[PDB]
Amino acid sequence: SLAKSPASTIQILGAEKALFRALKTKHDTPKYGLLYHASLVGQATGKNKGK
Amino acid sequence: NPKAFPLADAALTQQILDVVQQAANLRQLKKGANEATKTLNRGISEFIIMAADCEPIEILLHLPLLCEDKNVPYVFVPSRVALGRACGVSRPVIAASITTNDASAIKTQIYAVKDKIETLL
Amino acid sequence: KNDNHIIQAIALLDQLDKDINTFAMRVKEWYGWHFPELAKLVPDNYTFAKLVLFIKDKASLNDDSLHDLAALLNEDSGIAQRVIDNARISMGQDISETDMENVCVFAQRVAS
Amino acid sequence: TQDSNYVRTLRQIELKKLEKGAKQLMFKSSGNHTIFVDSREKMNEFTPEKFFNTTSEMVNRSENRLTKDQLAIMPKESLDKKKLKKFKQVKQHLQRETQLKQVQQRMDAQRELLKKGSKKKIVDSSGKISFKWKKQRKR
Amino acid sequence: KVVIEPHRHAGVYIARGKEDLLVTKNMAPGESVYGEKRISVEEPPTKVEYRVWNPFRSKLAAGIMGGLDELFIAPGKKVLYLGAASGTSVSHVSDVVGPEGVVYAVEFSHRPGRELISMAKKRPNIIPIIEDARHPQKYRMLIGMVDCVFADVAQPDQARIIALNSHMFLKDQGGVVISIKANCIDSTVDAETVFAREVQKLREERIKPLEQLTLEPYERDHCIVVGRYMRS
Amino acid sequence: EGTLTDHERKYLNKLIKRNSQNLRSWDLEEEVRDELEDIQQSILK
Amino acid sequence: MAYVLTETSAGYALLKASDKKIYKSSSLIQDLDSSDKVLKEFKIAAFSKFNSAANALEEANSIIEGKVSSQLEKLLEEIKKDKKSTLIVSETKLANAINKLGLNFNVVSDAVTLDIYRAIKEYLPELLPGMSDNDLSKMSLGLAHSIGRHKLKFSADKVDVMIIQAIALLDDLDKELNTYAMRCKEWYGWHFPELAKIVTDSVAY
RNA sequence: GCGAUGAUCACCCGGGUGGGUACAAAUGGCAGUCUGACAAGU
Repeated sequence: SLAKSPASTIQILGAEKALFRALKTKHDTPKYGLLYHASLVGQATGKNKGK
Repeated sequence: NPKAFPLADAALTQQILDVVQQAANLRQLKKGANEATKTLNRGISEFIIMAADCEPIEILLHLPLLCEDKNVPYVFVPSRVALGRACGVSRPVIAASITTNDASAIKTQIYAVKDKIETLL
Repeated sequence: KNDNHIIQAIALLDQLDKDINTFAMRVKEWYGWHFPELAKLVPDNYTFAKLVLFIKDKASLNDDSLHDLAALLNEDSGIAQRVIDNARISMGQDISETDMENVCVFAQRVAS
Repeated sequence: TQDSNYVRTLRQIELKKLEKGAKQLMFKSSGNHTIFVDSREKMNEFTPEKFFNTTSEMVNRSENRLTKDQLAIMPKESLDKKKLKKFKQVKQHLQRETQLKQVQQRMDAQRELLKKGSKKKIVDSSGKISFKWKKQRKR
Repeated sequence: KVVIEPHRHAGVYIARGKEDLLVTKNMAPGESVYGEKRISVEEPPTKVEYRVWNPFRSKLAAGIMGGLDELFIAPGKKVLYLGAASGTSVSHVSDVVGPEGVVYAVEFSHRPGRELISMAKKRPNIIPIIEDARHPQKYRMLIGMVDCVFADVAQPDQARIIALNSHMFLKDQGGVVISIKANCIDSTVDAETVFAREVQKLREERIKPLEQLTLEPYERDHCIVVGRYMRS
Repeated sequence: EGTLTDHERKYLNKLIKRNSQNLRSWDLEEEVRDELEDIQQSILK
Repeated sequence: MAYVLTETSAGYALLKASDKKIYKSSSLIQDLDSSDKVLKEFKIAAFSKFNSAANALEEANSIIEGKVSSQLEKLLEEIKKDKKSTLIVSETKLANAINKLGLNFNVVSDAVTLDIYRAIKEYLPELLPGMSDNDLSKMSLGLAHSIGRHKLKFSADKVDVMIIQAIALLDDLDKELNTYAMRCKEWYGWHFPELAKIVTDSVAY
């Protein structure tokens, strides 16, 4: 099931509550989801975490 | 490349790659495996083109599973470099999707190729 | 004059009664994959854990082993014969040795 | 972009509601039903009631036909009205889905004009307006 | 409350009420195979779980709504299901046959096969056979004689697959139910012409055709042909 | 045994009317089927 | 003499046929319609049972591949004493393999023999005393899945359902370990309340 | 052979509906998984 998901979903997989609130209320959406705790994201800083 | 199936012949690839170019100029083309995966989920995909020389082939092998689930035609073309140039970008493309539009100026050509891909499956 | 020891004990005692059940239920699931029917044979969870500690692999079935598991609890329910006959013909998919190691250790945990 | 996201999310909800609703409903079959008889005589004296061994009213019910031997507190009109609402409710879900689909497509068409490239507006005799992009590779 | 009622074919019901649906009794209560709705109703009273049968997902269910005269799938009968993609339809067929009956599900593709196996564990009466149906001799051990043969295989040479399986495992005067897709066989001609050929090819194989039924609106260019296996 | 009397095929056949009469209520009324049929085509199409 | 090799989920069965050339009779269907006729015509010459599922799976794959197994060989070796006997096989592949063994058997696989197997399989439970139809299904069920696990290349080390349980269990242990630690801190802290501020780690505490 | 160390103080036909507290399960609902070609340097 995960393999059949696009890479965008895997980015924001764990943050549905923030995502769908933002999508319905015309606000900016989250950018980390559950991947925020990966080591590589931790090494990044500032806006580079989103990239 | 046994996994790539059905693989279009040279005559059919030219027809597929011709529609991909026309769709690109009309902004009726979605490029990339991730962006092609979405169109299947939204049910807006006429058919999916994939590149057989993608390495490792598995990165695009989820689309046949989604396509047979949604009953969307799909076909493989031998070269991903050629697919990218047809799409109209500077990078190789391993997958692309033709978006559904019943008011499109190239509707007849898409359906003509779509029928041929169905026969191939 | 201290009575707070009583309050600690009761707060801990019911917590143990919850954890013993919660962990015991998990032990039934994990070994259910390897031998699903046995969870039906021995409903009492504590007996199930001790039995699973013995019958780690349902392939291993000996007459002496039947006696040893027959010693576990009593043969009045007949479960000793059912497990031997049923282990021979069952649908449980064999799990890896490392997986079995977790089940017995986790079953050992419920015992402690 | 946020407008496009908002409409698509609404359309996705409607589609899923449509799929759940259709599974709820039951559609009577409309398909031809041929029977094979070896003798030409068995054709001529063929009768649906005799072959199915059931009353003539009972024959025309394809979903559940019963032979005579098997045959051997809500008002009906209100129950009739409750079916039709369930059918009309699913239809309205489909109509809302198509409208949301059209709104999004026009939104996406405008977003493409915002992006970089060289485009020419082409107008048909009917008056439909579309844009044709030049054949320039994206660098 | 919903009024469950009997249906012509044993093992099948209709859950009449505000919503009416084709329904089968659940063999393994407390779970759904492919996310189908379940309805439980008390009967003297004990609540018995039921599963909904979606005609659009199963072609056999489309046969029921069409009003097939005779189905050889009935409680306490052995059924050979060819083309068992997953438990979407085999589970319902398993429900109809009941605990006494048995279902022999044959599949070739591995990825649907693993899905089929995971269901077969919940249903003791389903025997999943991951093998190519074109060579029935490969799985002759696992199958005894069967009362009926159901085939949903979408192959151009399907009538031959029915021949080999019917000859080895089907009983005399047994059942044959075939689901036919015209587009696979020949898309140049209309579906009626394709169906006429398929009936004739079965006739060459000592199968007497009894009835034919087209599956609209559930499917387009599909029909179910029922025949009896006359060895004599 | 097919030994029905002239009384026999009346009682059983009354049951046929009785049950068939019952199933008509579930079958639903025809004028509704006129509207329900149209809605069915739109949803299916 | 005429012999019939019958393959079953329970084991191998050698049926001795009374008539040497039963497979050229055009009336087989009528002759074998009833169990009594089957039993009279066919008598068990030797029966090799699968002792364990692992053996059965190995035996099953040999038949599917068309290879003669050791158990089948030994079972044929018992009946070798009959000079000039015909052996009937369902598959042409298995018949050919048995021929290469060099055995004193005229191995025959014909479409006519197909009817013989049809009757045998139909009345097999009655043909084979001691095992009921319910049991025959039960061995078939277990054997089928094990074959299915083999063909699907199932490996105990590649099941993801264990991952989903382990992560859920791991979170549960973190919660429970936390409550017990707090209970010890507050229960033991009565005796010596200054420890908790000094040492914060539960395990060190 | 008493007591301030405490007297006294929902519905329907043996059967079924109505209400409350606690826990557990649900592939039951809310519920729908972001965008898509430029960016950084000399």
